Amino acid sequence: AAAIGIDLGTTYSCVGVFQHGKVEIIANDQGNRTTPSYVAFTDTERLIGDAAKNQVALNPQNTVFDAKRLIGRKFGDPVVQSDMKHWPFQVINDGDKPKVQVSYKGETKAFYPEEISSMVLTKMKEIAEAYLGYPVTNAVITVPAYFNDSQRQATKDAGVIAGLNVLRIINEPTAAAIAYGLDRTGKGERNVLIFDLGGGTFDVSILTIDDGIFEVKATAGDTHLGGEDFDNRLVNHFVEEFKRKHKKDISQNKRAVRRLRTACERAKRTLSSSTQASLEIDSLFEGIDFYTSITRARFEELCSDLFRSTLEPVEKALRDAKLDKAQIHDLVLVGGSTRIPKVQKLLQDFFNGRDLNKSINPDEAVAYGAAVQAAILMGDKSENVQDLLLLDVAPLSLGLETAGGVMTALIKRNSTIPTKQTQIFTTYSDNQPGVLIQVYEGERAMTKDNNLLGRFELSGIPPAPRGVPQIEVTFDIDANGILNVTATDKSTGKANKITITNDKPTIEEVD
Amino acid sequence: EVETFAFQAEIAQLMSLIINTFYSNKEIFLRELISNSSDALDKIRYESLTDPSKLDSGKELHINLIPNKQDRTLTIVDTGIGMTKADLINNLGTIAKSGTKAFMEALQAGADISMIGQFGVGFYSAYLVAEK
Amino acid sequence: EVETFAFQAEIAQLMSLIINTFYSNKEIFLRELISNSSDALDKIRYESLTDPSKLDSGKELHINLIPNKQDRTLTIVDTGIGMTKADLINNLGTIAKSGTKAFMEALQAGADISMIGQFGVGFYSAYLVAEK
Ligand SMILES: Nc1ncnc2c1ncn2[C@@H]1O[C@H](COP(=O)(O)OP(=O)(O)O)[C@@H](O)[C@H]1O
Repeated sequence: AAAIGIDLGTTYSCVGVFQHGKVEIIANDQGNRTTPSYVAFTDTERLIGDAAKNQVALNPQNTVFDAKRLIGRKFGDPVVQSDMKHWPFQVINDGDKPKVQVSYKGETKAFYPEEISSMVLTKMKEIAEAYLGYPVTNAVITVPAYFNDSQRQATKDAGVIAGLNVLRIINEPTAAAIAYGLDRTGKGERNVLIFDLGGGTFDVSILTIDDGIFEVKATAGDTHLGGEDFDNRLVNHFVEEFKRKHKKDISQNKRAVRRLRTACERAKRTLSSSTQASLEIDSLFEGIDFYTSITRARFEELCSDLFRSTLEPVEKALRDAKLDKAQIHDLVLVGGSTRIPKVQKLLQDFFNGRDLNKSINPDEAVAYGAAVQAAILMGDKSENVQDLLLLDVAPLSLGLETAGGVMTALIKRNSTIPTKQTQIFTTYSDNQPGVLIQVYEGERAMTKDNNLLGRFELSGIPPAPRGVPQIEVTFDIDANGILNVTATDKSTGKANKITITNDKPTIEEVD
Repeated sequence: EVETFAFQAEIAQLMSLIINTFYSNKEIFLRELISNSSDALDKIRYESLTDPSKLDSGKELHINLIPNKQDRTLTIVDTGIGMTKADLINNLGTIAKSGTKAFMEALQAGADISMIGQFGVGFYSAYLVAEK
Repeated sequence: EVETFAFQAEIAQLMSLIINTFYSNKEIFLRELISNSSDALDKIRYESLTDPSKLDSGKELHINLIPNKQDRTLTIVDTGIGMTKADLINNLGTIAKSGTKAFMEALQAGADISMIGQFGVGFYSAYLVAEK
């Protein structure tokens, strides 16, 4: 039972566990891997996840969600003031630490945002535990890259309230890069652009990865751009339509609008795989059955500026990172809203047709990375490296035929693998343009008595007297015994290779 | 009425080592006591997140240092959770035997006294400079 | 028939300090065991100067070192005065009750473990390499 990582968002969250080289992303009670960052305080119990989201229209005044905007902030913080004007619940200046007042079991208790998010984390904890069949406290929680230190501590504390051992707080874009394997090494010295288009926010972050070591070069964003306003444009389409079609002003009924919005969310998600989606609500407003539709093209028109504006922070991030388009090697998507074809088309066209990394569901990639990181942090073994080195060795020395018909070993018998070993060779005779390397396995001095594994030619060698050209021959062996023998001439940079397949007295006298 | 208790052997030995071993880095004295006060302050702060009444006895969580040279003394005040009679008796609230034994083994292996806090027995370092 | 006496608290304290100190110059182990053996041999030599009958239980004055790898022990035998039951039980016949305390003060001041023989309690250094 491995450590887990939790993707703690403003509108949604997701938990995964890392094991057997992969992260298993875990479904909630209804089969949903990603569930809402909502807690509904009712007079009987607090519902968490889909259960809270499903009743926002009925109990919005007591349902608390998007705790993150308030977490780690002071009551007087302009952000706090900006968001409290948008909530159905009351935000309270309890010592400049904004609390939310909702009725729980009949009492108008003020709940601090860290406990609201711990309620969410506790639910995510329970989801992963039910799946894994084991209680789990070892965890990584992700946060936006822009979070400051009061916010990071606040996130750790929400974890502690929930009973978690917070191994670490890591950034959302780091986790995505991890999820896509950009930290597996051999992919170093690359720039990664992460496009984080979520529910209530949009962020862009440019990372540089050097063989597993990360640096963040730049960030940019729009703190109010995300799926929620794509939903609001779809809502205005349907709300104004309803009113005009029926001469009934639905916009004034918070529940009817929320039912319409829920349909907007469903239709929009459907629309992203489709070309068309519909709205079908019985008795939506004043007993009126509202049946209508949205096409993909209409959706894009409604939201045409919301989509185009996502590239403005892209240009900003590139400016801050001092990078041109050509300097981004890896294009990465984060957030369910990037599943809309228009987003993919805009980012991909912006970067001249280059393919986006869509290999992991955008809403799972962050949790995925957190889970991988949680597993290494709980104890630093992650399908490597010491077992590979101690269990698998080169069973026979590995080397090459050299002049004289003899074998020169570069990898010694029973040496641990994976490993890379080298030696310097020159052409045997004078003024040759290249060399012939015969790769062998075995313990005999002569090559005629060894196992020929394969042969290759190293070209690009300036002719010079014997012993002058400097050729480095490398025996590069992986964990499974596969051998790659390469060679290069250090004076020209030219190289070639062969792939070898796997087997698996006087002093006592006087005068 | 004053109750007298024995120290558990692992710590009776630890305190002897602190006093009699010639450790030069006496400054860890203050470092460890301040650090331990921080832990106590967090214990309340975390409980106050689900049970705010823990702060009803005093909302301020802080560390005070107050020297009084004329009495050869320094007071360190931890406004954190504190200890009940039972915790004071039970090794000032720690797992003294497992922590200290592992530490003594670490010391036998060449560990410095500065590592005492890494075993959760950091407060016994008070005797580096304290008479009492 | 095993009679238990237990140890003087101050010497028990020194043994704990020796055992738990990271001391590398363990060669003092044999130095002190030999020195003490020598002292026993000189004391009998002096007794024989006024009372020669003390040599009729053996005359030769020597030290025998016999390593026993198969037992994981080292045997050191001296043919000196020996110890009475009383000396053996009274903290091994030395004034350990004085010497270990004085040594510990020296250790508090920065003295080395190798100075233990200067306090007449050199044989407790056995525990640097011995468990028993
Ligand atoms: N196929 C889709 N098309 C359009 N929007 C989607 C799709 N799938 C998910 N979404 C939206 O993505 C959002 C999920 O955001 P996520 O990145 O998980 O959370 P957060 O923004 O809180 O970090 C929701 O607002 C949801 O409606």
